[PDB]
Amino acid sequence: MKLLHAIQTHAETYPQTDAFRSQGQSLTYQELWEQSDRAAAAIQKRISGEKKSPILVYGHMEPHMIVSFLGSVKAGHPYIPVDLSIPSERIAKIIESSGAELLIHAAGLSIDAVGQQIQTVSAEELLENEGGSVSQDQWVKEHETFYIIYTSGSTGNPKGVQISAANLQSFTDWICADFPVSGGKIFLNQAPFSFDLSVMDLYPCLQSGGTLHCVTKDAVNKPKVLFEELKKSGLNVWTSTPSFVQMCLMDPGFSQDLLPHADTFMFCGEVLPVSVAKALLERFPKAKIFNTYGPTEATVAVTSVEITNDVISRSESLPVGFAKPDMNIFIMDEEGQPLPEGEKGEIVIAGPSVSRGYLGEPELTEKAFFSHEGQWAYRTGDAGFIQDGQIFCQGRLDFQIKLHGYRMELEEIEFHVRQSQYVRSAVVIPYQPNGTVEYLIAAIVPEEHEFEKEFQLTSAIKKELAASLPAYMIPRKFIYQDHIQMTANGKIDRKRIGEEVLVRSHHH
Ligand SMILES: Nc1ncnc2c1ncn2[C@@H]1O[C@H](COP(=O)(O)O)[C@@H](O)[C@H]1O
Repeated sequence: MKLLHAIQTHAETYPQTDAFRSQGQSLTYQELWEQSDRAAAAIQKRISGEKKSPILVYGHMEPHMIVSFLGSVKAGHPYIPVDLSIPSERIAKIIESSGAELLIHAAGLSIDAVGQQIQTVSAEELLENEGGSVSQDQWVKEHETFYIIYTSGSTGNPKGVQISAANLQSFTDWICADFPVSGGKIFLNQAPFSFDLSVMDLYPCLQSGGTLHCVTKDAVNKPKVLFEELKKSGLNVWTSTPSFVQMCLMDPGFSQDLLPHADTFMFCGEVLPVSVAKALLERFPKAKIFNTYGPTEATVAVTSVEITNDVISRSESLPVGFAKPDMNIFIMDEEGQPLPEGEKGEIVIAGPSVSRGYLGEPELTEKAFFSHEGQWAYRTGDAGFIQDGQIFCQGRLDFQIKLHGYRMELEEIEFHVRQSQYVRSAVVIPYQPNGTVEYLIAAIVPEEHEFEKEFQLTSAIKKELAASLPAYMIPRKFIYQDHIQMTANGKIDRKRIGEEVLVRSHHH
C-alpha cells in the first residue's frame, strides 16, 4: 500500500488518533491529511507544475514540517528538508543546485531570519488556502522523486540524493513488515528531518498509523527536560544514532524505568558500539535491539540484525545485518569484481532502495552509481566482508567520516577552510584514537594577515565557516604551521601531520 494511501486511510478510519507530537503541539491523522491537502493546493498556485522542481521545507520539528512534506508530494513536487542548523550559505548552495522555486518556513521567521533568493512562504500563510484539495493523480508516484536529502560533498558543495516514491515505499514496507513496529505504536524522533535517519521512524510510523513523538534540539540541550519529555512520551519505538542513546545511557536514570513502554530499539547511521548494546540489554529487558546499516544514497538502511547477547559474544564487532530481503549486496574489489565470504572489499548495494543519483551532478553520480546485472547499484565507499551471510562493516576507503553520527567529508571542510583569504593551505585531522572520531583538528598554513593574538586569526576563520558549514563540521582545534607535507608528488601525508599535531597537543 503506497504510503500516502495508508495515511489517507488512517485519516478516515481513526481521524482522532494522534499522528504527530512535538513540544506540546499535536496533530491527528485527520488534521495532517486535511492540512497537507490544503497545502498541496496552495502550492500549485505558487509554482509551475511544468517541471517537478524541489520545494525546500525549512524549520526543525514543528507540525508544519510534516504537513509541508506531504503537501509538497501531494502537489507532485519532492521536498528538500532543511533544518534550522543549516547555515545561510549552505542553504543558498542547496537552493542554487536544486532549482527549487519555493521555500516554506514552518513558521513566521524572526529578527533577520529568512534572507534567500527564492519564493518564501510561511506554513501558516499557505494553510489559509481554501477548498484546497488536490487529487491522487497529482501525488508523486513510482520513480518520481519524493524527497531530496542533501549531504556533504567532498568537492566543497553539498550533493542532493534523490529518493523516489518507490525507493521510500520499498524501505517503508520493509520496516513495517520485518520489524516489531506495527500496531500503531509511539515512535520517537530525535534526528532532524534533514538527515534520512529520521525517515526510519517518520514514514514507517505514519504508514503503520502510529504516533510520532519528537524530541527537539531544545530538549536535548537540557538533560533534565530531555528525560522529563521522554518519560511522559510513553514511546514504544526508539530510533536514533548510537551516539544519541549513548549520551542518554550516560545517566543511570535512563533504563526500563524511565521508558516503561519502550520495546524496540532501531539504530542506524554509525557503528553501534558493543558496549552500548550490552547496556541496553541490561537496562531495557523488555525491548529488542536492531542494528541496520546503509548510506543515504540507498534510502536509510539496507540491512538489519537483532542484537542479542548471543550475537554479542559471537563477535567483538557487531555485524550490520543481513540484506534487505529484496536488496543485493556484494563485496566488490579494487578491480571492480565480486569477492567470496571472508575477503575484505567495498560494500556494494544493488536494488530498489538505490537512488537514481545526485541532483544536477551527473559526473558525481556516474562515479558512484552503476548498472550491475541489470539493477541500479551504488559503491558505498565502505570496506567490509560477509561472514555467515551477514555483512560486517569496517572503516571507509575514502576521506568521509562520522563524528558523533554526523556524516561529513574531510575534503569539503578543507575546501572551505582553504577558501578563506587568511588561509593558504589546510588539512583537517580527525582525532580518532580508538576508531570513533571525537573531534577534528585543522592544521593551517596561514596567509600573512594583520591580526594580534591567535584566537584572532582562528576566530575570523571559524566565523566564516559558521556561514557555510553546519556547526558539527567546524573543526574544534586550529593549529598553524609553515607548510604541508605533500606526498605522492603532491598528495599530502595526512598520517604524519596528525602525529605532529598530537605531539604539539602535549606542549602547552
Ligand atoms: N549500522 C552501521 N554500522 C556501522 N556503520 C554504519 C552503519 N550504518 C551506517 N554506517 C556508516 O554511516 C554511513 C552512512 O551515512 P549516512 O548517509 O549519513 O546515513 C555508512 O556508509 C557507514 O559509513
